[PDB]
Amino acid sequence: FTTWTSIPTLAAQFPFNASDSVGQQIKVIPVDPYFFQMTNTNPDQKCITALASICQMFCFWRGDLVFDFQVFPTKYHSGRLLFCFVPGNELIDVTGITLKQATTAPCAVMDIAGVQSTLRFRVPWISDTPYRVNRYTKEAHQKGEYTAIGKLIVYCYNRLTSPSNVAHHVRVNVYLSAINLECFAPLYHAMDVTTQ
Amino acid sequence: DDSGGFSTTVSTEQNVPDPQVGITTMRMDVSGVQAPVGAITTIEDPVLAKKVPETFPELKPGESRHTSDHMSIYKFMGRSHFLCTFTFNSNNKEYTFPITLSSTSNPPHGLPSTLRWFFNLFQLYRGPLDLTIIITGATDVDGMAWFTPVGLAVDTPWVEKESALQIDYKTALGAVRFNTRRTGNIQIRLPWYSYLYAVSGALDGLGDKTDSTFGLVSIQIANYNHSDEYLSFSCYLSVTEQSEFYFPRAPLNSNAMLST
Amino acid sequence: DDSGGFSTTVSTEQNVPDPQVGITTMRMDVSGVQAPVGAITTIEDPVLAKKVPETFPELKPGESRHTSDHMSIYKFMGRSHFLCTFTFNSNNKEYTFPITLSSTSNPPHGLPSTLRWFFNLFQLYRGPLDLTIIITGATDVDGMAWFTPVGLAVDTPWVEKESALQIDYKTALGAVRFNTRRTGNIQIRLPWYSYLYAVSGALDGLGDKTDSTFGLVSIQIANYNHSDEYLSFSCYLSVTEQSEFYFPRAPLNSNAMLST
Amino acid sequence: DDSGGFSTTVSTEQNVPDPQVGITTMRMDVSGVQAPVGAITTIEDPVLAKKVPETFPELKPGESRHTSDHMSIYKFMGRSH
Amino acid sequence: EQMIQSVDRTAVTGASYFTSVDQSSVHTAEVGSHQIEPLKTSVDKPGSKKTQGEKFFLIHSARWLTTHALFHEVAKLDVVKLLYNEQFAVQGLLRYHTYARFGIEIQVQINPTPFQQGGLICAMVPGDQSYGSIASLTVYPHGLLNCNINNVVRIKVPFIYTRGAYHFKDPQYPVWELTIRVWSELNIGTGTSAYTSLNVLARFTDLELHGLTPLS
Amino acid sequence: EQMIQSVDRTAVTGASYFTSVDQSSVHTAEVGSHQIEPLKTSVDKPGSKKTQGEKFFLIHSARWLTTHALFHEVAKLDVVKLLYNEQFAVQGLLRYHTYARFGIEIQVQINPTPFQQGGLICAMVPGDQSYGSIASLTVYPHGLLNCNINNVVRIKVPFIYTRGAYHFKDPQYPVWELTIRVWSELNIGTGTSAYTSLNVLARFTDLELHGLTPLS
Amino acid sequence: VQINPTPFQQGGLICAMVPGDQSYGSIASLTVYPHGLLNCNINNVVRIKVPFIYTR
Repeated sequence: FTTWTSIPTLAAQFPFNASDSVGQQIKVIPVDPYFFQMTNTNPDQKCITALASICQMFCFWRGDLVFDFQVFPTKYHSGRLLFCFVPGNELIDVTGITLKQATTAPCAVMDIAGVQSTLRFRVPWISDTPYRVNRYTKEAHQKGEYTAIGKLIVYCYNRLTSPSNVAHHVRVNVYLSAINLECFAPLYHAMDVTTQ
Repeated sequence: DDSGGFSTTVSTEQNVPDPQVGITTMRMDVSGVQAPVGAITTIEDPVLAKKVPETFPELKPGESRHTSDHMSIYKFMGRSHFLCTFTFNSNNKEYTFPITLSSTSNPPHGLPSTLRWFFNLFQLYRGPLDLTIIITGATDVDGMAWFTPVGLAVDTPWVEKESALQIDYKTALGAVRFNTRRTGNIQIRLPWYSYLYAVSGALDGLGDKTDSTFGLVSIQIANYNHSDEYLSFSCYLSVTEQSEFYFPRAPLNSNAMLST
Repeated sequence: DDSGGFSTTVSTEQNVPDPQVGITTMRMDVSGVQAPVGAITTIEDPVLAKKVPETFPELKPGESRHTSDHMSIYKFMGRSHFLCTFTFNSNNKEYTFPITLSSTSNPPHGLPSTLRWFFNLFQLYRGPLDLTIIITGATDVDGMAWFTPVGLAVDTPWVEKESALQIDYKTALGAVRFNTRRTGNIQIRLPWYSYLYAVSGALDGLGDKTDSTFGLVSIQIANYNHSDEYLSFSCYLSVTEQSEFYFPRAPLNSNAMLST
Repeated sequence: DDSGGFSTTVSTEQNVPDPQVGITTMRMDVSGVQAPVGAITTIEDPVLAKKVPETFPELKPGESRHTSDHMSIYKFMGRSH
Repeated sequence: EQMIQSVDRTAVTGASYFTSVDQSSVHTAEVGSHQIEPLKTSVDKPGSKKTQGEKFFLIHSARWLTTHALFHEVAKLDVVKLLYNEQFAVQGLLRYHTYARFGIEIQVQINPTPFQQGGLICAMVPGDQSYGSIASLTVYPHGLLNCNINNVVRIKVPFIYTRGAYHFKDPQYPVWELTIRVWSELNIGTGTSAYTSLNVLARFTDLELHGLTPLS
Repeated sequence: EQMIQSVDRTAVTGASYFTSVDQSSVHTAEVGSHQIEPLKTSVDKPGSKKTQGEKFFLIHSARWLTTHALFHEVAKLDVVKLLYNEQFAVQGLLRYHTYARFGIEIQVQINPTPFQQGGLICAMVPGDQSYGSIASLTVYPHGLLNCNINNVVRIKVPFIYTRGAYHFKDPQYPVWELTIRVWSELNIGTGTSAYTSLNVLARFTDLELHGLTPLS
Repeated sequence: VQINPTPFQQGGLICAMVPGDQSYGSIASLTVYPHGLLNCNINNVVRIKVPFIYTR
């Protein structure tokens, strides 16, 4: 089953506007293989990823998730993003973290316009338990059992400078694969769109 | 080149199957003092996309503490998953159900929860399957089950009715004879008897009604019944070591995963 | 030292597991002409507390006259001990019980007499168990039992009711299919499928409802019943050679040892 | 690296003290038949900014005619101010 | 033919977790180098994880009286939660990391006059002081404090837990739990002090830290 | 004649800065040992001083406009005072120590569209932007940002100071001072964006820490 | 597959070879097939080579 899980497939889609302030949190991502939010209109469908199709058929997962951020600028936009990883779980009050406080956590910057387009953000396995449970079968929360190993924040590091005859925003795709993935204890479950 | 083409670039193989064993094992550190050049890349080039990713200093995960590898198909799908269930209502009747891999056929008349997920992960299936039926209900009931390949005469699928076939035609295809008092279970192979190379699940048109089904199992019961008692059969499929799987495919979305 | 500490004394290992084989064997006298220096000691020093005790002149006990060693866990708990019992009352019902190691759960909804004593002697349990169920009562009843790991969707524990799950979800977890006329017993393994390292019994709070249970066995019956007949199931647990036990612990007091 | 950093480029030393003795001496021509590649450069790169400049064919200045070196601090500021 | 070199476009820099991909790069400009001090301004060893995390901290102060009966519980304390406080130097390492894996070193100290008599027990119980027996507290890693013999006991334990690491911001259950029970009653004569003071020291050993995070 | 051993009276224990002299001592009671994980719960390297102190932190964000004239000062910032803040992970090492000795790594990033033109200078001035010349800022460790050539410069400097170390709680004067002056004006056409964003990254190198202290 | 943008445009495409049928599978998982990504900043030509995949 590593034939499907090691394929980077699209999970998210967010714009980087020119009308946002420095330090504003653009998007927050829960760090688990069960995350996807894309959908289609005709036909009505909920676009699964190749990693969330294999991992939904197990109880416990473990490994290093690899996020891939592909930008679509021209040669004339100019800006930076800050990709921060706050270790923890999928329920922490994370919106109070300022831009200067986010550099305490392990992070990485990215210059947008250049000859390369993709930054690969391999998240290390940080946990207190050796494995992490598929809790989405249940319907109530419980302190101690979780699905994620933290949340990933995207900041506006430098503003987006551009001329007048280009568009005033840059869109970023988010891909999702896994290295050193280990799953066991099978079940059946059909996932759902994380509406965030 | 055999076909007469020419190029100044290099063509490499994309998405090679089975790149890694899904158990924690050892084939110091993983990343180290050297600067990570694999953090920045270009995903539009299939040569540069095969670069190993690293961005942070790590070390080796060690070894796992269970022997088996749950990420293999022949051990995951070696577990027997649910196929169908049906009940009888009268005497001397005959029921017929095909094993259709097609995603167009929705359950109850199709593949349920886990088997619908698995047979739409790949394109081509070739090999013998492994059927287990389970009897629940009445006793002192004599029954007979046989297997018909695709392309031959058989009764109507998913309909319980009297049989229009003769006993010479049923027992010539190979049949088993059981009694519901003694066994309550039959674990039977299903042979790969087809005129085509392999069967597929994700098809439409007249290719959906020809190249999806590979076999067809039907059951006839006698000596049922006395006054008031039900009789229920349930079927389960497993996969064997003689079977093969080809060309991985995009998985089903969250609205096509359906169950009974 | 790695942590930077320093000391002028000697640190020794305290309470080493398995210091002696609990059978009478030979690995003259035990004590003799030499004066017993091990009679007087200081118990507050862990180095001096490891001294072998003697006070009186003795001799060797000899050898025992049975082959096995009853003081081993893998032979004591290899005997299958009682877990639970329950009865059915209607048709097409489903019963669900977890195997909870927690001492907070009192029986009947918890571990009874001998299993409650044993799983509170140590801290951590890791490995597969060994379940045997015994059918007593009616005949011509078809039943199905399956195993769900912790963290997944399943019906309510310790409650007999109709099942809210589908046949595609039940048979995808791996299930057995029996009939109460033919067998009357099922001896089935229970796999170690957890996302955590090991399960524990002596916990409170939200760690008691998460890290205590490891698995969950549920049974559904059909074809029951005719006019007036009862149906009773009884479960029994044994331990395997693949299982492990860690960190010995103070045993339960005489008011927590409870039974059914 | 001791601090844990990494880079694919080369870090060079910038503005090294005392690059030349400030007396005319000899340590043919200075520039010659070969085309001057040091005329064009990029000043934003500290590696390319260490290139020796030449644009015109020259020859050696020779030697000066006084012994001391007035461009040294210990002789300039040896005079009491 | 001469080659005119130009500035490099693509480069990857950073320090081991921040990765910066640059489409327009340049070489680094460094002046000087690292110098040693022949006349040092500080003669201790410099700070690290070993000298800041692995160091004894006072976590609790109780007092043992003559009115406490047999098996009375003088101190009942979670060890790891008390070390997770702002007043200790190990907080600066634990405030920013998420998970940890550690061993614990305990030192318990009392001070009786030799006209007093009595005893205590100091056991390290993992997780929970459950329904087990009080008279069987010598099965755990323990220490006996007798007013005639000693006044210091010290215990060293490894990491015992149901998961792979411990989460400080939202823990499941406490890893270790120290209890101090009255093992024999404190008896005095006329005029002798009817008390004795007690102190518990604790430190980490073999501290592993994983997953630095911005949110606390 | 047999010898009856007794418990030791005097002993010295501790972890490298806490020293405990005991008149009534006892041996340590340890159960188990240190175990490795064959199936690891975290695959990154564990936390230390290197992965927490030596890491890039965003310290300032400015914006360069077309209305700033020549030699206008876009950013004037003390480097070491901005890293001494609660929001960064290096605070947990610096809050408890007293003196330090360190090197600084600077990375300055801008993003123009290629319809803009102009230039900047980014010099590291130690101590004070004194009465010296603005036109001689290329004597310091500096970097030139041209909108046609590059968009990233990076500088590496050693420790330059009049004393042996730096005191964070009560400093004498700032060690380094980064200035960013307008070196050529920003010019646009009709419809082009009249701004560009700027960001400064900073980190320590070769961090020495001395004298851990309770008071902050 | 060939496109031609001016460098004042921005956007992207995907060009996947799907055998038989664009069935109920996910649109976000089209990078499992033999595919190619067309970005207006990077390239304008992708090329794919596939063998014969068929049930007969």
